[PDB]
Amino acid sequence: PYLDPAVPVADRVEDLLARMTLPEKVGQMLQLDARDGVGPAVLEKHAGSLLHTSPENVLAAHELTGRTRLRIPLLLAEDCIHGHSFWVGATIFPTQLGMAATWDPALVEQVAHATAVEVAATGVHWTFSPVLCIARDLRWGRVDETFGEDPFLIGELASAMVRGYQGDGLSDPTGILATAKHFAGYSETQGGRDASEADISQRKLRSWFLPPFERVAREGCATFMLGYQSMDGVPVTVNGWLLDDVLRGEWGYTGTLVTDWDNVGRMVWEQHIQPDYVHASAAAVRAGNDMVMTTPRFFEGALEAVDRGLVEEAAIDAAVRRILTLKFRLGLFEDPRRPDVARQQAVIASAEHAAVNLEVARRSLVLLTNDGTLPFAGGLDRAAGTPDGRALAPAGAPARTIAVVGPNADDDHTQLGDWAGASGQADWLPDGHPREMTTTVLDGFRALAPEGWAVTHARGADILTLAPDPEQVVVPAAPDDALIAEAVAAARDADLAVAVVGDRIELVGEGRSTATLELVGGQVALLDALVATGTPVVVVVVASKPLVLPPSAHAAAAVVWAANPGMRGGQAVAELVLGLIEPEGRLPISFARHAGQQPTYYNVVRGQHGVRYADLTQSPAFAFGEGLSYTTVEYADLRVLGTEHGPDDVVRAEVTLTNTGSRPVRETVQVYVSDTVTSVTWAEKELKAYRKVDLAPGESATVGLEVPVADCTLVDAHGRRVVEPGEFELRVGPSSREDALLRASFTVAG
Amino acid sequence: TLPYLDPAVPVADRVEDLLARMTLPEKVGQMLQLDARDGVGPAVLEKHAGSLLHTSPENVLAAHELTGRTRLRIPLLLAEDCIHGHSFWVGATIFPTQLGMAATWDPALVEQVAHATAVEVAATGVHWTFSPVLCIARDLRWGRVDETFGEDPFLIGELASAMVRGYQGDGLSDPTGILATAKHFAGYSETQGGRDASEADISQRKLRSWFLPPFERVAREGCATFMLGYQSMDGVPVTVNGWLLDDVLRGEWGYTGTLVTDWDNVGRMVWEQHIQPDYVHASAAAVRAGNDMVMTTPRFFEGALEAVDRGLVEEAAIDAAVRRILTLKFRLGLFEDPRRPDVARQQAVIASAEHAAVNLEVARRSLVLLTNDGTLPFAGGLDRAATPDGRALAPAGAPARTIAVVGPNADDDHTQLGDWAGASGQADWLPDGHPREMTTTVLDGFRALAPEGWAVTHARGADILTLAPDPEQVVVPAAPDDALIAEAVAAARDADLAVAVVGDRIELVGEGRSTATLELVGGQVALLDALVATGTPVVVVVVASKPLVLPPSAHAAAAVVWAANPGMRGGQAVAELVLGLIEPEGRLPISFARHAGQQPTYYNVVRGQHGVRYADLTQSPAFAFGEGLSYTTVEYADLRVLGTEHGPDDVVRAEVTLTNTGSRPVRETVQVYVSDTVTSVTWAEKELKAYRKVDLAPGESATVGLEVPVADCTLVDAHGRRVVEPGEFELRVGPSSREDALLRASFTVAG
Ligand SMILES: [Ca+2]
Ligand SMILES: [Ca+2]
Repeated sequence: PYLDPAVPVADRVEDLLARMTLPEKVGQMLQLDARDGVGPAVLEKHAGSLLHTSPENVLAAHELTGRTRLRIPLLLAEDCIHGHSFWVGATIFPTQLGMAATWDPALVEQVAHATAVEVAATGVHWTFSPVLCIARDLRWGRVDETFGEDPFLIGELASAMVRGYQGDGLSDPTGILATAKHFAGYSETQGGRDASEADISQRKLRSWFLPPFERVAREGCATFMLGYQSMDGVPVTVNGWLLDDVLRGEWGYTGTLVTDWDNVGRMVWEQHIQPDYVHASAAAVRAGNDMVMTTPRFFEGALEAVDRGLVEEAAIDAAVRRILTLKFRLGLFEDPRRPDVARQQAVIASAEHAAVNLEVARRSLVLLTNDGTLPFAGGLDRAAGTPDGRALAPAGAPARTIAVVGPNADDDHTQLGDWAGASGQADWLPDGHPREMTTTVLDGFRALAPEGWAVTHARGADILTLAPDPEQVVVPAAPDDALIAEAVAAARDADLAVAVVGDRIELVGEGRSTATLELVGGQVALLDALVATGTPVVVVVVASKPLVLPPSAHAAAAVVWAANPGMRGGQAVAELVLGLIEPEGRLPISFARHAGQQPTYYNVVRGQHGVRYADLTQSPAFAFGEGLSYTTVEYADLRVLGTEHGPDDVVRAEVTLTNTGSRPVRETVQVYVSDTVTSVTWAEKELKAYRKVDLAPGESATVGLEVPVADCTLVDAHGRRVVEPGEFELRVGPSSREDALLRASFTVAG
Repeated sequence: TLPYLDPAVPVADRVEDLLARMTLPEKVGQMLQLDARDGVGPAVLEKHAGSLLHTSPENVLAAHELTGRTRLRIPLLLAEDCIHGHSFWVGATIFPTQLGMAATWDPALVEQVAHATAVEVAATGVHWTFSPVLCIARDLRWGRVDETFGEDPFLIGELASAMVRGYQGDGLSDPTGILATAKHFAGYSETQGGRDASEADISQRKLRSWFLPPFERVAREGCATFMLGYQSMDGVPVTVNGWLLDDVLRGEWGYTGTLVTDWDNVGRMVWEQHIQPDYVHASAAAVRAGNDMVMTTPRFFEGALEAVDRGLVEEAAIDAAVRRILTLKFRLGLFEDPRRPDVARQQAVIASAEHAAVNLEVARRSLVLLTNDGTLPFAGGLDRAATPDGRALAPAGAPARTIAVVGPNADDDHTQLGDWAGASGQADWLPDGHPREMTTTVLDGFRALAPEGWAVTHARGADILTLAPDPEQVVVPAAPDDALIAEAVAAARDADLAVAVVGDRIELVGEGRSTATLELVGGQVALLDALVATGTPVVVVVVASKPLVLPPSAHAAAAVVWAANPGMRGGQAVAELVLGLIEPEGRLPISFARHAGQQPTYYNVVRGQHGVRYADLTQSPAFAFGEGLSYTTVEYADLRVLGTEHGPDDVVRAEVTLTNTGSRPVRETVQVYVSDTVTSVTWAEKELKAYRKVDLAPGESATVGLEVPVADCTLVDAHGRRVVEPGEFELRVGPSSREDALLRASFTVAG
């Protein structure tokens, strides 16, 4: 009756519990690295799930499920972080950080739905995405995986990811399981280091880290993944307050828990908080973990531990019931969702996914400075009716030369970013994705420049080499005079130098936090040399995360932030520089002037004696929310409609935008709420709403804005999130800069 | 009886007799500590103040007269910031900052410093110093790092405990003993961004783990008073943190001294932080949390009176605060002798020769030699005529040498004394600071000690900064100055040695003056680059409030000396060290970062990290806690634990053997670290628990006993209990906290 598709879900559970040995129950809780060997994992360890399953291993795995005793269908899971990361011909979208600059949840939902379509066609049921970590220390190596530094915007974009992945539910053939990842606090640890200690109190976690996670818990995220880090001395894997009080108790979450990579084992060898594997296993079960990821010795460990009474098997059964409940709900015992090669050739890298990718890439680029040089030569047009052709030479500019230079100008691996292609986590595509699927900046300019223009190229700098540890280690490359001289010569015979700079994979991700936030290698010397030629320089930053830029970049003619823009990124950069699209992106994260300047996120807590460091301003180099267009927009008449509010009312306001320049714009209006006096220290302001507004040149619009009063909360001492009565200020404008915000007062009372 | 005037009556009975005679306004008055500069008349009579600070000699003698016209004639506590010497008394002995004295690793010497300070302080009629600081330097960006004893909780406790003992003398009743204060309780030093009084993201377990230990120690050893800092912590102003100010300080520790706020803490809660709607509510909240004395919030008077009247606080809680304040005045014997100033006493003890000699010794033992390619001791070492104190003799083979003494801190009087001294700015009455002739700068030291046939030249080679009005007071870093650099270069090119004295200055230091980059500001890096390139050996002497990132030219210079604001005698000590008239003894009490983004760089990091370096930078500090060279080599060997099984009440005993394999005498600082191999909660990978100084003549070997009480091998568990957990430990012993310099031996504890 456990194969009986009419017997309801709950009965086939203790039925299949009754036919499971104990080694197979402990197995059902496992998720093993298939890159080792699907044979041992499905057979000798009776695994309930596999990850990192190469295309040859996936078909193999279904085949071993047939030779087994009860043939329980596996959950096949993969990191599909921004596209189907490790599938040779898949659409690789911008990173999560790049996507956040669109401020566009509807588009991000499209990205997630396009990714799931491609993932399910390869037989994977479950992605470890989205990432809800909040980017509060820029030294952290995994900032590229976040949606930036704001909890409201993170929850907006992560909610859109979860919707797009999971589709119409557990029966949808192109729906997959999403994962709310790194619950919680993993992004802000000592020194910006990877999985160092998170000095994070319960109130601080509640204040800045949990809101996005609570949002997607209640919207139905199928699974949650536990972070690596220890918080207040306790690894999250055994943190009962977070897993029991908060996640199960307060929020009533009913989805499945998975640990991160060998969380259980690291309690022994890396945090040194468990003496041995038998007790790590026991503690993990006690804490309420459902799925245990790549701690293979949890098999023997969880078995020896039930065998000596440390954990009673009535708990090993607590997890296996919630896991198998998920498997029955998906239909996996009657349709295990095998890879479909005909479906793969129809949908993977289809034209409709490349068009989603192109749109996200174009909207994600942020123009940060512009002295008038852009749009180049005044802006180009394509031939009328040809939305895909070369630009035509513009009136008054028949022959221009564009020199495209810098280490990232023609580097498609860096442009795709971490968790994609050859980034390192998968060993079955060490060439990466096919080069012809990625348009680099150099490619974009060669494809789009008019027939009569020239595009030249010069590497101008190297970033790094690798060396053995002067007790594997990054060695920054020297400035190289001949390499710089060749780029300076190209710039001097050019009308425009496009310098593409940033980081690359050895300076990014797990175990690869950075201290300086600076450009490594010869890049600074190259920027200095280019700018000193007097040819106008556009700096294009292709990088995982905000970097301290040298003074030569602030003296450059324009600066564009591209944040790992995916496969179509280089086309988007050229279209922006040439005026073939209007800039739309807005920063989801702030830029420090120096690593010692941190914290530089916009919602810092009221406090301080002083306003500046004695050697340095506290103003960020670029603030959350900014980004130019190719026009001007004036914000005029901010007024609240009705200034009194009760606790479950809505704050309604109006503001008036006028496009006072010559080009259309899609403007991103940002609504911040400031709680003027608080009974506990709080953020000076917090983002609560935003609106995109389309304006033709000369057009005015009066825009309605609203914020629920129930979102104007703070977290009191004791951890209750409450609306506290009194005065508030509504602040509305084109970024988080105080000198760019209009302000209107309002009141909450009882 | 009249009982409170009867010295044969027990103190607690006198306190109750006086308390019962006081009106409510007099009780509230007694909790006021007011700035004497705002008018002594209304403070003492109209408001019945218990305490005054910043009291001029005229105001001291006027305050005693006004006390004589009050009903109860309750003597005043006169308090002052006496931070490293009698900071704001024109001719007083100014010692190194706490950061400087911490490099001595010498509690007995630090006790002498505090006792000599208290002698000078008590002669001016002051009863009470807001010192020592027990803040722990966990973020190098913080502007007040110079006020701390460095980054280690054990050594902070050692040196703070020594300062309390020295200050408070042989019992309150000793005429040269003053009240000590345990300063900035607690967590004030680790705030967001290293900024001053920003938010402290410090949970209860974190406070108990790294911040409370020195305070608990000095509480149980009888520190007279505790003082709050400024920051809010996990949302709550510390001024209203009942958990800390009551449950911990009274409940868990049994402390009976007086808790005073920091400057206008109660007021700030209204007009600055807007955490309290008015002064009646701020007053009530401060009292309910456990504060006994309110510093410079004069509206606390009406506020507290109104809060009692309206039922916001009980009179009984006012009573409890007044009982602790009166207990201190009775224990000082102020009701029988109010300790008036004595000018004959001042003239005999302030800046005496004994006090100058304590100063010289602490200056000498505090200098830290960080690098030395063998250029030092210069010309192989000098001797004084066979007149210890006096000019040096030219050594054999070096009849004529020129030392070029360069750099902006080479003759800067005020920068050498550091913050909280002289004209540092907290006293608007020392505008010129302390008399120039009382400080030997580095330039002075070399002019006074160089042999007759040698020459000392001088060239300021760089400036650090100018000031400018803010866009609307703002530091503008000075440009490298080509002609100024060239004058120093020309002095070094016609010298045998360049001594480049660099670091920071007061506008880059202290309250409201955190730094982000930790680098040398101004033309200093350009000066060092040009000096090293001349080929003349360069000694870099860092006179600075706190560890700074040094340029690569410093790491290529012949030698680096860390001096940390070394006080009035510092220049003499620096000249003596370079010339070999003393042996280097100082050891770092704090770690130096290579970059601000490298932090944390303190030695006791909580283990847990995936990885061991940043992708662009090693996590190895530039200079580690406990390092420092001498002029000889010392070899460590055969660390052995004498019995490895221990119970909860045992002592871990060990031996280690040291050999002075060099040719010069050395006083070596052996450090003992304890690592708890498996913990129930993540913990520091090692912690300092003991040290020992060992004198070794050249060629001498010594086998040295070592011990750590088992009861000191604690962690703070989940639940916040500080406990010894049973299991395995490792003892690590060596000349610094660098792992590659530590012998290790295992031992175990059974519970
Ligand atoms: Ca409010
Ligand atoms: Ca242990």
